[PDB]
Amino acid sequence: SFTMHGTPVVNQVKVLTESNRISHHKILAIVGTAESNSEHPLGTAITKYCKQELDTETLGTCIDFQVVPGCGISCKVTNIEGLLHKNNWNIEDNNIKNASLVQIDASNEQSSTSSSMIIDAQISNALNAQQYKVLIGNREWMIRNGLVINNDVNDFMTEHERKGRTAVLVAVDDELCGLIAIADT
Ligand SMILES: Nc1ncnc2c1ncn2[C@@H]1O[C@H](COP(=O)(O)OP(=O)(O)OP(=O)(O)O)[C@@H](O)[C@H]1O
Repeated sequence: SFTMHGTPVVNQVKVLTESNRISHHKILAIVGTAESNSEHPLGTAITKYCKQELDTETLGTCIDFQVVPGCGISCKVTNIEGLLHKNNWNIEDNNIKNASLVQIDASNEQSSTSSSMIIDAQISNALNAQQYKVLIGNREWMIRNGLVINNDVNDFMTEHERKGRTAVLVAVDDELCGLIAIADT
């Protein structure tokens, strides 16, 4: 029992990774299938925009998220080979080894070390259980994810904010894929 009355509606989309990685139709598919499995108030407008395009309802498979209030969210979304089912426990930290392993005799010989247990155990899991790193929202995480922002998308962005609407970006596997304009209903 809580509020959800300030409803958002998706109003314009533009692409940035054109010809290089992902196209507009796969962009709206991966955002709409991610928000089909999330619990957010805003990105679910793209869930409908996708569901109404696909004419199917049966969209969204497993997600491994990291969420923030106001600043957007990040996750790993599968469907392409999700038939393995992943181990996801604390995995953004879950370390193979907090020590040397490329050439120990040249770099800090503390120990004997493990060389197969836990090492590769998460990488070979993901490389068979094929998956996709995606994030969406705000503007500061769009900076912090190692990306570059251009003066034309910024002139397009602040303009929707000047018009008093909701103005956000979408990133994928350390690339910028595109941007979204949204309004209130
Ligand atoms: N699924 C989501 N994906 C990305 N960003 C999201 C998501 N849900 C919310 N946001 C972020 O929320 C920000 C807007 O915050 P705002 O305070 O307007 O929302 P709200 O908290 O729902 O509003 P209200 O003040 O009515 O509670 C956007 O810039 C957007 O990035």
